[PDB]
Amino acid sequence: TASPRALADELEQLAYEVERLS
Amino acid sequence: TASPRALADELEQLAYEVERL
Amino acid sequence: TASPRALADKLKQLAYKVKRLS
Amino acid sequence: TASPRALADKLKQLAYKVKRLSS
Ligand SMILES: [Zn+2]
Ligand SMILES: [Zn+2]
Repeated sequence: TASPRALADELEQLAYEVERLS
Repeated sequence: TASPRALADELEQLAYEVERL
Repeated sequence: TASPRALADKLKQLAYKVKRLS
Repeated sequence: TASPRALADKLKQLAYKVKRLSS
């Protein structure tokens, strides 16, 4: 399964996309 | 350290805040 | 860019996985 | 209400906590 580190990496990528919202 | 359950709860709350943007 | 709803969906998916970490 | 950057900041902080867990 995916490690916590892997899940955290995905969460950081999603945060960058949230940053582009208004 | 915070529990996985506790961290998932925070993430769910933030997801709904994102949704409502 | 990705919609708020699409991003919320992925975040909810991620939360499902985080909650099941051992 | 909280801005997208504020929400993303909380998401990044949460990611840092998730990162600390071991598999
Ligand atoms: Zn603890
Ligand atoms: Zn272990």
